[PDB]
Amino acid sequence: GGEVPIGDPKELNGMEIAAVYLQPIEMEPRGIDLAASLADIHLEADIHALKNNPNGFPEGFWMPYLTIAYELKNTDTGAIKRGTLMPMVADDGPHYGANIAMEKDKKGGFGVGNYELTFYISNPEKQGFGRHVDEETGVGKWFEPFKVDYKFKYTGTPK
Amino acid sequence: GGEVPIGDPKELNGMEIAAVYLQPIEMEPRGIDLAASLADIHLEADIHALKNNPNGFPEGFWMPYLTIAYELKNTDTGAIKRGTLMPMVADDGPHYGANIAMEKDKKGGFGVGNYELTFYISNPEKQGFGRHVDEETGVGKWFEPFKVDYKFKYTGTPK
Ligand SMILES: [Cu+2]
Ligand SMILES: [Cu+2]
Repeated sequence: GGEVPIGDPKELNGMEIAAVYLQPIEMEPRGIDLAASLADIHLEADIHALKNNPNGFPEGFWMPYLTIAYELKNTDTGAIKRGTLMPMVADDGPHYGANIAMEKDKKGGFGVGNYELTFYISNPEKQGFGRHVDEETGVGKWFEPFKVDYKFKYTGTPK
Repeated sequence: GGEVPIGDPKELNGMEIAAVYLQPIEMEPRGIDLAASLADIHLEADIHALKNNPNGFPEGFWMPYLTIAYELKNTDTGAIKRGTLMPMVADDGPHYGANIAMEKDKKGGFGVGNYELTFYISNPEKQGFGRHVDEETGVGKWFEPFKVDYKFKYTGTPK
């Protein structure tokens, strides 16, 4: 393995939205995220433009400036935690991600088991990103905030 | 209208950096930039990854989360103005831009003539953008702040 897919990707609002996890990843700038040593997985959202995206993004481009909150629930134990993914880059391109404590989680209940993952996604305007709205070069309005849901079995840190 | 290219594009720091100007463009959300009614041009920086970008960006992808300031100098009159370009999207894709008063600027001296344009560019870390630095998927350091220079003749608002 190396990279473990979470559920099936969704296509909505002119974007493909997939979720994957890796082993914990050391990040810079130092302190921008939970330390790899204190985590068990690195959760990623992969979000790219589809064909005929309605907001001016060419097919395949990364969708930047999104706000992505997450909710991770172990449905066996009831354990719930929430956070936000941050924009970042790996050698294979930009994405949104976060290091997450699972077995290391202090309240516990985030071990091996069945999970529900929710991403809550809001458009780039929230982060100061503009749209041309003239007749010749303008683009359509952005989507309203929305959620996408996945189910997956967590088997431990990929190795 | 139509786009007027400014000088020659430059290749540095994993990126191609080009400049163009168009007619003023109304921007949304309203108030995010100078009103089209008060400008003479809309200045764009078009910045995309080169091959083998050292920070992991695929060739041709837009370079996001950059901090970009401009300085425009009329070399005939000596007038200098400065400002920031903001991230935004048009029908052809994401870019950095700003509506700019030229003939309309009440200070005067920003009329038709010979100009030098400088972009001052700082890396995404300054805006909270992260990088993987693990052995498997990690990428190298970002560039230090830099400038790029162009010379062009401003012929008036594009027609
Ligand atoms: Cu990541
Ligand atoms: Cu623009």
